[PDB]
Amino acid sequence: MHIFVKTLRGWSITLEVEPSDTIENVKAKIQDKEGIPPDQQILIFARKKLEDGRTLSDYNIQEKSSLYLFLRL
Amino acid sequence: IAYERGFRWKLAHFRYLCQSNALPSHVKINVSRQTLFEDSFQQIMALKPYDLRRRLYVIFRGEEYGGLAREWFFLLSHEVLNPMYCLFEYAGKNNYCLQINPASTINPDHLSYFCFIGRFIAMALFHGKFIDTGFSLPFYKRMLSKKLTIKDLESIDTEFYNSLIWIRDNNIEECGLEMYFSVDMEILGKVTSHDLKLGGSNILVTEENKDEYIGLMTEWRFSRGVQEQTKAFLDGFNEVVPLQWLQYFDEKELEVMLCGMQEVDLADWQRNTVYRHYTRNSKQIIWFWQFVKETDNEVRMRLLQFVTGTCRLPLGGFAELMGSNGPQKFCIEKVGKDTWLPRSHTCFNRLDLPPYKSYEQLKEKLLFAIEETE
Repeated sequence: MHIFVKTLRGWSITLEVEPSDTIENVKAKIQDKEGIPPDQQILIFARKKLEDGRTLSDYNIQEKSSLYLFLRL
Repeated sequence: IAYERGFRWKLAHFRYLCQSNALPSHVKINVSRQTLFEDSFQQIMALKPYDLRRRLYVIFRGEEYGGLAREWFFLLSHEVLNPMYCLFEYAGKNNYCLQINPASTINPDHLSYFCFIGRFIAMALFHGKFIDTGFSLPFYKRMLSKKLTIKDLESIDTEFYNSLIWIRDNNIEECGLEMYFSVDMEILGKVTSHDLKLGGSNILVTEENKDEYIGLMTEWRFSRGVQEQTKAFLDGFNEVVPLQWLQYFDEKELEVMLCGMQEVDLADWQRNTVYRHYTRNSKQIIWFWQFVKETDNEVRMRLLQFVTGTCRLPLGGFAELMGSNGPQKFCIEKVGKDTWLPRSHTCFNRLDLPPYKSYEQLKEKLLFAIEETE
């Protein structure tokens, strides 16, 4: 299962994930690929902010679903 | 149930403009069935634009009625808008919705092709021939130079829209967001930067540039990577049919003008509609289908455009209705109070129908929403 992580800034990435994966796992993969510490990341999906501890399945995030990433100063 | 917008009046005046500016004699279009795009491109572009207002004379080489002028408009429309050729692309999955491809620059002469497509579409309208374009209502709003709105945005890029809404509703300063008035765009691997404001690396604050930011992102998103293509299209069009002539119409009327009327089958529609927080036994749903029953096809089409973003039905009826996320049947969801007006999300083919208190109230509210909106 793939998910896009997009930014309003305009850059994007693709992530391979598991429906069972938690938001903190996702933010980890983002750190792995992008170098962004998960403490600075904010993920949203369909107008809802995503909390660590919840899985990608608690939101019906599926194949080619697009999350938006916001960065913290 | 009827509602006149003055559409017959508008159509009659637009047709009279075209016919009263018809030119004598003909243009000859000589093509091969297997080289239709290229043959038509070359011949139409070598002609003066006003020649296209002469009567049209099409020849399929090696064969033998306009008539097959109709066949030409049909076959050529489906070919020039085929994503195979990198000029247009499907919007979300497919939806029978087509939009300009930002990566059309892959062909160094793409602007010559968009000029030709503009001419060709204008020719169809001028000659009263219908086309199966998949142009979105926001694309038509652009042809009419009408303001593009944030709801228009939801129809074009749902997640982008959702992200702007989240910004709008939440305190970005408490979250500590770092965002600037600039946006990058990657096309065919090339990144170009665009300041939304002079010197745009310049921070978004809860207020009130976040509202200003949101509106700048909205305006920027509609023409993202397609400004030159869109200008070339509009210029070619305007050469044949002045865009000013279209000002009789709104974007939904324009869509009907171009693509034609369809007969909407009530039974097929009702059988393929799904509900959220309603059932077929909700009195608002019973009223809804009674409404659809009493209403003529022109009001049905305008209701279809409201909820799905087009007057055109897929081959295979409502059972094959597509949404910008894949197959999505017509959906009616209960929201809000009897006070509210109806709303829609065209990307999901979803009508938000408030729990109205009477049949008459539902009829009046719904007619207002589909005839006086978007």
